[PDB]
Amino acid sequence: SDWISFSHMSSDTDHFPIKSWFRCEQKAASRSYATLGDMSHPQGIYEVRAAITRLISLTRGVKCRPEQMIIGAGTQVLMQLLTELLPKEAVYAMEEPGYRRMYQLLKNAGKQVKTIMLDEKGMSIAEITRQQPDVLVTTPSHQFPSGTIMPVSRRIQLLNWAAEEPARYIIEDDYDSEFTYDVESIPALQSLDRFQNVIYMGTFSKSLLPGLRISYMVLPPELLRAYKQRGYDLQTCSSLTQLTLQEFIESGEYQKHIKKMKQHYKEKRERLITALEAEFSGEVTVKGANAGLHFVTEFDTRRTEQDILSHAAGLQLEIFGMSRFNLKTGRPTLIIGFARLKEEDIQEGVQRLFKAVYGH
Amino acid sequence: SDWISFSHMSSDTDHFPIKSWFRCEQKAASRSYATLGDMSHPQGIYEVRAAITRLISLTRGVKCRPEQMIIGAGTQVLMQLLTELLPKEAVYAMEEPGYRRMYQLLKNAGKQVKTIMLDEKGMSIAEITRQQPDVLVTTPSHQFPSGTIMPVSRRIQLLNWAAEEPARYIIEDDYDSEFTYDVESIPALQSLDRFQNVIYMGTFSKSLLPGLRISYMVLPPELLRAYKQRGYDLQTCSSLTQLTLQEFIESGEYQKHIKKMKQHYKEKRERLITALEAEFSGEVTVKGANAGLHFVTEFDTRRTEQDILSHAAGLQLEIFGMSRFNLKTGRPTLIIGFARLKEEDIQEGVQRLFKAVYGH
Ligand SMILES: Cc1ncc(COP(=O)(O)O)c(CN[C@H](CF)CCC(=O)O)c1O
Ligand SMILES: Cc1ncc(COP(=O)(O)O)c(CN[C@H](CF)CCC(=O)O)c1O
Repeated sequence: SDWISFSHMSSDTDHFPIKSWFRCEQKAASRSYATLGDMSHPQGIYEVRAAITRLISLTRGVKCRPEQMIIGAGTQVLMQLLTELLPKEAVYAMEEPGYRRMYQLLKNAGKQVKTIMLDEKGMSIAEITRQQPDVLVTTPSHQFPSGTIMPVSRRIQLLNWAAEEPARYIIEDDYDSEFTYDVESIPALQSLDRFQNVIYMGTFSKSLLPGLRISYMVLPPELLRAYKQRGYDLQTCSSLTQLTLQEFIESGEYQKHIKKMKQHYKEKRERLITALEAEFSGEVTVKGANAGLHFVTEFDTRRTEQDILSHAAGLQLEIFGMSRFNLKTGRPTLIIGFARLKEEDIQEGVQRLFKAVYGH
Repeated sequence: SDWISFSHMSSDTDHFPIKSWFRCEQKAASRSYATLGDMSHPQGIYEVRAAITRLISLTRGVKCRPEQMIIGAGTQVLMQLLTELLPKEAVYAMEEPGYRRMYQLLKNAGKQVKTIMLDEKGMSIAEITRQQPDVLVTTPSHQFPSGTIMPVSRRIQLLNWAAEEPARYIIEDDYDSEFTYDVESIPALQSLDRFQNVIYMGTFSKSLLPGLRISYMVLPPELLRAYKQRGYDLQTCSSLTQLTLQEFIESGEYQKHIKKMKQHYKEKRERLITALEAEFSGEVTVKGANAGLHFVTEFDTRRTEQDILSHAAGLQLEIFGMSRFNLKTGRPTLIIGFARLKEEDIQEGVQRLFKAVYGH
C-alpha cells in the first residue's frame, strides 16, 4: 500500500526528535522515580504545570499561575470537566463550521448549542449579539476548519461582549497556534482581556505527537474555586509523560524543536501551494493558509464532494471534505493537512488529487 | 524527612522492573513508530486490547472479545463514560463502606445512589432486594475497603438478581484482584454469569504503577452497541503506554513480574502481621487480610480516630482512617497498605503506630 496523506488528523513523525524525547524521559525518570509509586496531583504535577505556564506566557502572552492550570489527557476530557464547572443551564455557542466532536459532546451532555457563522474576521460578533449565548467556543489562531485568523479588533469585540454582562464566558481553543506564515503572531484572547472571563485551552498534539495525550486549560479564579470544591477528581495524563514534557521543555529541546519545524513547515507549505497551482493550472482556490498545519481548497468542478472523496480513496489518497465540519451548497471544498505529508509525496499526491477532482 | 508509609494509595517502586519496562518501550516504539503520528483507535489499539483480553481470560476467567474492551486512562473516566451509556434514570447501588470518589462522581452526575451494607459474604443481597436499585457496583476480589472476599454463593445470588428482571446491571470493579494469601483465587462475576448483565472493570495501577494510567472495561453487547453510536469519543490512554504494555505482556515480562511479587507480597504481609501482634501484644484485630494489598486494623483504645491520625502525622507515619470510606461508632479502625512499605521499615513503622494509638 503506497498511501499519500493530506489528512489534518495526522502529525509529523519524520522530524520529531524521538531519541531526544526518550533521553529526556530517562533523565526525568532517574530523577523522580520514587514519585511514580504515587498518583499525580489531580491538576497535574506542579513542576510540569509551572513549565507549561512559563512557556505559554512567552509564546502566547497568556497570563496565569500554575495553580490555575489543569492537565489534561485530551481537550475533550478537559472540555467535559469544564461543562460541569460552568452553569448547568448555560447556552453554548460554537463556530459554524467547527469542531463536530466538541459539538456532539455538548449535545450529548444535554446542553443547548447555538451555531455562529463566520465573516472575514472569524466568529461573527453580530450573530453572537443576536442569538445571545452564555458561553463562546472559538479558535482565534487558526479557525477550525476555515483557517481564518481572528484579528485583534474582533478579539476585542468578543472580550467586550463577555465583560458587559455577568455570567458570560469565552473558551479560547488555541488549537494549531504554534505556526504562522508571512504574518505576525497575535496575542491570545486571554492576554488581551482586561478582566477574567476567558478559559484558555491548549494542546501539544501538533507540536509533539497526538499519541502522547497531553492537553491543558487555564481556569478563571471563580471557576478554579468551583473545581477545588470537588475533591474527587484524578489526574488523567500519564505521570511519565508529564515529567518527560517538563524535561523536554526545560532542557531547551522544545524551543529547539519548534524553531526547526517552523522553517520545515514554511518550506513544505510553500512547495505544496506551488505544486497545487501548477498542476491545476491556477484552477484551485486556497484559503486559510496563513497559519496552522492545514488550509482549504475549493474546486470549480462538475463533481460532487463525495465523488471526489471516493476517487481519492481508490487513488490511495487520504483526504477529508469540508462537509465534515458542518454543525447544523456551492463549489466542493476539501481540507488539506500537510503535517504528516512527506516532501517527496507532494508532486505525486497533488497529481492524484487532480484525478480525483477532474477525472483525468 | 524519614517518613514511613502504611498508605493504601501508594504502590511498590523498589521491585518494579522499570528497566525492563523501558526496554519494552524501545522495542514497541521502533516497531510501531509510524503509528505515533496518528490518534489511537477510540477504544484503544486493537493489539493492546487483544493482549489484555487474553490476559484477563487466563487470570480471572473473563469471557470477552477485544471489540468489547475499552481503554482506559483511569477507572473514573471509564465509569464516567459508563454512566452515560446506562439508562439516565438508573438508580445506582454502592457498597457501604466503599469508594467515596466513585460515590461523589455519581452524586455529582445527578444520579440517585443507594448504599448497601455488608455481611460476612460481602455486599448484602438482602439489602439490594429491599432497596431495589438498577445498577450494582461491587468489589468481589477484595472489598474496598473492608477486604472481604465475596464467595461464589454470594456471587451467584447477585447474578440471579440481575437476571430475573430486565434493565439490571452489575459493575464488577475488580480492583486489587491480582493477589490472594493462603486462599484460592475465585473466578470473576462476569465469568460465572450465564447471561450478559455484567460490566467488568480492571486496572494496572497495583500490578504496575499508578502513574502509568491504564485501565479498561468490558461492555455487554447492547452497551457496546450504544457506545459505537456516539462516534465522537477519543482515546484517553497514551499510545506509547499502550504499546509498551502490549510488549510487556507478550514478551512474558508481566507474568514474570506477577510471579515474583506474589511471593514478595506474601512474605511482607506475613512479617507485618507478625510484627503487629508482637508490638501490640495481640491487642490488634486484623481484618480482610486474605487478598489485596491492604488490610484493616481495629484498636481497643480510649483515643478517637483523628487523635490517632494526628499523632501518626507527628510521628511521620502516613496512614488513613476507615471513616474515609463512609458514604452515608465503635472501636477506631485504620486501613493498612503494605505495597510501598519497605521491609526495613516494618518494625519501626509498627512501633510508631503503637505510639499513635496508645500514646507510649
Ligand atoms: C478544535 C480542536 N481543538 C483541539 C484539538 C486537539 O485535541 P487534543 O489533542 O485531544 O487536545 C483538535 C484536534 N481534533 C482532531 C485533530 F486531529 C480531530 C479533528 C476532526 O475530527 O476532524 C481540534 O480539532
Ligand atoms: C474501588 C477502586 N477501583 C479502582 C481503583 C483504581 O483506579 P484507577 O487506577 O484510576 O484505575 C481504585 C484506587 N483508588 C485509589 C487507590 F489509590 C484511591 C483510594 C482512596 O480514595 O482512598 C479504587 O479504590
